[PDB]
Amino acid sequence: TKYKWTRTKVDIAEGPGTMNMANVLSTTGAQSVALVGERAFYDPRTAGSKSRFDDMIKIAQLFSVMSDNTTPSSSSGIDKYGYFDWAATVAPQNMVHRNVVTLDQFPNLNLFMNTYSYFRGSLIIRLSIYASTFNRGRLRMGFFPNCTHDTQLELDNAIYTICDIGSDNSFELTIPYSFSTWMRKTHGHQLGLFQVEVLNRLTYNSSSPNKVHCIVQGRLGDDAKFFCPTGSLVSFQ
Amino acid sequence: TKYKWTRTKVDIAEGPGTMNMANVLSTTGAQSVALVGERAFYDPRTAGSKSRFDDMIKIAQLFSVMSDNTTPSSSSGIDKYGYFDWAATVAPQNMVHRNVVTLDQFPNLNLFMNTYSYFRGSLIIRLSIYASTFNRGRLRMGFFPNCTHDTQLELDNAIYTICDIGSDNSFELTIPYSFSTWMRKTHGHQLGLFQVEVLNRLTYNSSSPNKVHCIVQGRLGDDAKFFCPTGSLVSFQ
Amino acid sequence: TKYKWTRTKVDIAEGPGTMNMANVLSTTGAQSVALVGERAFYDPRTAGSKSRFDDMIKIAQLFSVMSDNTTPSSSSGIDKYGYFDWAATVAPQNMVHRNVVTLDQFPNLNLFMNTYSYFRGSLIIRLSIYASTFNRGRLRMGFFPNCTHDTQLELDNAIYTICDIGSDNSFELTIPYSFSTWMRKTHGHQLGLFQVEVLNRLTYNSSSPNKVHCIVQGRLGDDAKFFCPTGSLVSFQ
Amino acid sequence: TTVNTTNLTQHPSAPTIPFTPDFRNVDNFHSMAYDITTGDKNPSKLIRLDTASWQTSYSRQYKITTVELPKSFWDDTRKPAYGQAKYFAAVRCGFHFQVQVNVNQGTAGSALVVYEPKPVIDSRQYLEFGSLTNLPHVLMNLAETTQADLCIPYVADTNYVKTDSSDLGQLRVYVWTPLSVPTGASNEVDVTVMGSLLQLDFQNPRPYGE
Amino acid sequence: LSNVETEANNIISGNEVGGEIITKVADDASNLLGPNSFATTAQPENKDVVQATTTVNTTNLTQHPSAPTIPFTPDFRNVDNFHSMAYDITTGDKNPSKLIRLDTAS
Amino acid sequence: QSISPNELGLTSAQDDGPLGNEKPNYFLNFRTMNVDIFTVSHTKVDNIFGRAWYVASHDFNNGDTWRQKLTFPKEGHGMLSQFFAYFTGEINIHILYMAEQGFLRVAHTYDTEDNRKTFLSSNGVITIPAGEQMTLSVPFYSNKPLRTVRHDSALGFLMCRPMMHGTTRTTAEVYISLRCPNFFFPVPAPKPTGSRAA
Amino acid sequence: EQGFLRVAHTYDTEDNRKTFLSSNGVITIPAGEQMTLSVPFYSNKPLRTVRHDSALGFLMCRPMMHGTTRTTAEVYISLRCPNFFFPVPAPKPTGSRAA
Repeated sequence: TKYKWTRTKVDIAEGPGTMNMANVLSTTGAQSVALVGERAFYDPRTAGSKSRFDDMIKIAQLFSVMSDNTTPSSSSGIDKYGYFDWAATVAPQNMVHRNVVTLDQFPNLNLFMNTYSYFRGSLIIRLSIYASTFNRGRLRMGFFPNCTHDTQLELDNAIYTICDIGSDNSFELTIPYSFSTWMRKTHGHQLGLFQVEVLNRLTYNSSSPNKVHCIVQGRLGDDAKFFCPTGSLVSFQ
Repeated sequence: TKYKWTRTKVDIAEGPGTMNMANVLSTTGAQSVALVGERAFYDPRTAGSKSRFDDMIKIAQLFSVMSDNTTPSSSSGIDKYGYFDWAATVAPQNMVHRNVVTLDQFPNLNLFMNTYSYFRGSLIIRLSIYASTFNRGRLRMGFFPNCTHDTQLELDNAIYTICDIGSDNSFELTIPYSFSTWMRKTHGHQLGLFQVEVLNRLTYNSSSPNKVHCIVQGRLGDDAKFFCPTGSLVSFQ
Repeated sequence: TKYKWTRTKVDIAEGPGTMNMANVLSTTGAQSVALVGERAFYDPRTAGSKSRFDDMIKIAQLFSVMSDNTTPSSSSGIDKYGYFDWAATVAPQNMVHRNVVTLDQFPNLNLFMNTYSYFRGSLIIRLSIYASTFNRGRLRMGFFPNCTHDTQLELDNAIYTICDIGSDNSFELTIPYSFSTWMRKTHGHQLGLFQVEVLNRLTYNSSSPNKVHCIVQGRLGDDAKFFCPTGSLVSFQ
Repeated sequence: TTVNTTNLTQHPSAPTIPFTPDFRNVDNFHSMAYDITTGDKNPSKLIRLDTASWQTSYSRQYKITTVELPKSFWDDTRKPAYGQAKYFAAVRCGFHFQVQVNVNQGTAGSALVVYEPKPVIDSRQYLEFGSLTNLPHVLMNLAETTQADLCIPYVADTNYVKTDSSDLGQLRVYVWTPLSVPTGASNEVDVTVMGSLLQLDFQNPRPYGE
Repeated sequence: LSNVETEANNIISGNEVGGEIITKVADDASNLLGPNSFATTAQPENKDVVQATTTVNTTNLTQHPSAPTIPFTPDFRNVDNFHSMAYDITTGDKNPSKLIRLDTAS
Repeated sequence: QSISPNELGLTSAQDDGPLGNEKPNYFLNFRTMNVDIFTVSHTKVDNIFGRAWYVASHDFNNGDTWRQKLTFPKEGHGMLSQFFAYFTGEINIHILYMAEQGFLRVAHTYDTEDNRKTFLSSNGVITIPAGEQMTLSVPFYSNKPLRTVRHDSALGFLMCRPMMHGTTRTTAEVYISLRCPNFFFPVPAPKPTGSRAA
Repeated sequence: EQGFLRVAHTYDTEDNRKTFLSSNGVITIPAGEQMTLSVPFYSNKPLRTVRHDSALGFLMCRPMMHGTTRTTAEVYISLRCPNFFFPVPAPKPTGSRAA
């Protein structure tokens, strides 16, 4: 029955040892192997929804308050995060807040940076002020994309975004992606700086709240995306 | 003689260790391997019959009395399974029987649920009453597809099926497949409840049997089918 | 140089261990393997004859006397196998011989049944009587295809075949293949029964041989064939 | 045959109808124009489900008023969630919600309405709030919008759910910005939710009480 | 009887003009017609069949049959073969007739 | 239309009628919806016997060699055994060998019949090296056709010779799976085997 | 053990059994070899899976014979072509971080 026959393959560049991997996997390109068990295949159904999606960054794209104790607060007690826009601070050059910086923010971007490490994209930010309809006021928002150590009215230098409240909230200011290279590290390497600055007062009438405030929540998108995985982690959590 | 040549395959994602399985098998998709021995192949004939069939559920589909000692009885002594429809029970709201529930029934569905575990389909049931031609009577049949703890005339609530005897027997009532999910577990998880209820009497004349009775046998089909195997078992039997 | 590439085969359903068989072989379907040595190939010639043949049953198909000591005899001393048709035996219902039964017969069918075990086909038999031209006589031949324990004139029941001698010998009677199933075992399981029966005498004149006799040789064919091998053996011989 | 109950009878007599019956199906003439309704259509409509509480004792993350799982129409003493579902055991239905919170002008505070869909309410874990903000929610700014609309298609693991026992969605109103109190005005703005039910299915009968 | 059942129906369609739901006219009455129908059908159909089987030289007249009751798809034969001792068939038809011995010596 | 035992016509069954009414569950309108991929054979034959497992058996005392020939009952079988009545099929054997660290070899084949002397390698051979995988398929033949008794059982024999010896213990494993069962199966499904009389 | 022994494994489903495991499946993996299977699904009551059971299941591992020395195993997972969708995203915010 000898052809030949078959003779031969004998590459084998191997070492028939993964071969069957282990190793383990990367990057998939290894489908259901040494099949299988057996056999056919399933036929599921919704609902659910007709939501079969990759992405990922579609699940980012959701405005989420920054942590709890950011300032911190919530409770912690009150504030009642966002500090307080409350009369006394006037002097049109002041207010309070701060970044340092960063990317925690633990509204689930914690978990993203706790699995992937690299990315490119912006951190669209929202400030949302709550007060009744009577009183009104303006205030700005500084953000520097580098960034430095606090660092005063150069917040007048850099980016801006005026704020009127109002009917009705909330607000927005974006950032374009700013850095050298292309990817950035997702750990404690770098990001910018953020203040809110009272310029004119938030006034009050004799029947009024007299105290008005903020909440600030960021999200990443819609240009963004992540590159490569890593084990991290935060133990675990 | 070097081409090349052959060089190479060297996948091997392996680990040339099943490879040849062991493991063992699943799902077949492994035909006669490392062949063989050798060679040709057979050429059988009936009879027999021209009965080459898959299925399976074709071999279920056969009405089979429920066990022996169901009630139990048979003998055990008499009854003579099916209890007895015998005068004294009147009070159109009564009779006797009971499920709890289940799927044993050991007319070979024992062995099905003792190899496969999952399925969908109904349990078509038959009651068959034996009495001579003279006497007559009506009686109903309750079945709840959940089910609960006994649990009275709500048997008037749920499903029904009237019974007249008669010329001649037997009878039938079905159940549609009722449960959440899609598959159900085939072990002692759940099924319904079953009574027979005397409403009017089964009368008798001065020359007559004076005692008349039942037998009840179920079967599964024709919509049914089973999913996946399992080792079970009942030791073994 | 990574394609890909090759990645992969990785079946391997193995276990690269025969693979190259050992095991050993069955059924050939394994030709000259791990070739080879090398290379070309031969170019033979007859003679010989132009006799390249499969079969096998062509080499059976050759009339061959049954053993030596069948009766036994040859010498052993004389007889001079075939017993003797010699006057005294008259009584048209008698003669002598016997099978029990069988398939040994050791004219090389010994070796067939000593390598293969199974088959289907008949045992064409020949009786050959030797006497000079003067004297004459008739005799029959019983054979039962089951068979039993001796077992008289039911030899008149069963198969027949008359015999006249004559000018000139020899003779023949066949058997059709008779059994249940399809294959039969080739060991000591079963076969029939055989007598020769003198009905009229084999006469003699005053110048004549006065003693006349037989030889009997069987062979298998032409419908026959064998199925599967086995190690047997007769040690070895 | 009738719904869920067959009657097999062996010795009939005759239909025996009185004269030319031609029976209906109003009428009309009219008989209280309301048609028809439910169940088909009475079992599904807005309904009240809520109560009163507030002031300043609540820090922002402090819970407010949880509204119960599908059991909460059953144990409600009014509409279907009582009559028909006190018969059948199996329920599959969508959900439609209007939540009403009206304050007195001049004050501001936020309310948050989320619809957790049975995620083993586990312990929610303490930092997970945003978190809690990815869900099919609604954020009421009480300065302006006095009502809020919401629609939940239900999703649950199983393809059906036991009537009062196995549930699915649990409304929770959480406070956001504990309320501001000008001096002076009423201390309590309370809350209300009024619900409505979409095309609705009961199945799988069972005796009365269970 | 026959028309009466369809009268129960035609009542059903009486209230069917109500898509509710759908309807078929509680409770599934949509059939009170029965299965053609409370009559008769088979059982004491008697004569309800009478049978009158036959075999060589013997008739069996039986008055209350039940049913043929065959096991699966019988298709029964008539070797086979496969073969089962090639001898076919024989007699009687053909065994009863053959040469035979009848004689003796003197 | 409500059937009648001891009445017509056969062993068939029916559509069992499209009652209730509807109603909406309630009696019918049951239409099959295949959930799986669909291989669907999970209800069908072939596949299931296609899987394997069975007997985990045949330990081995070292001294000495030879055989003993073992009778494969085919059932057993005893794990997935809940399934059967009938007679036949053309096997697929799986053999495994746990022994000396790559020291030794195992020769195996079958069978047929009664007995022999003998050189076994005639009727076949399959040299399986130490610590390797369990691989064969047999076809059939005499094997007197006529199918096979069905509860012999199971008509047969395996022959196992562990060649040389490495002075330590030795162990083997035998799994079975029969593929493309002609089976039919025949005369189903008599042997009700409702034993359960376990 | 240096190429001594074998490992049989399969799953699962469900609650319990006696039993002969080889019924519900088998995958004889020889000593010192590579980590290879893919399961498909089924009853597996469809309805998807709780999501935080967890994780609805069981693996069954029998190490056959014995070689008188110690023994060790490893289990890695990867789920492919996830239908997932995923469904109801991305509720379970799991912002625990409350690590």
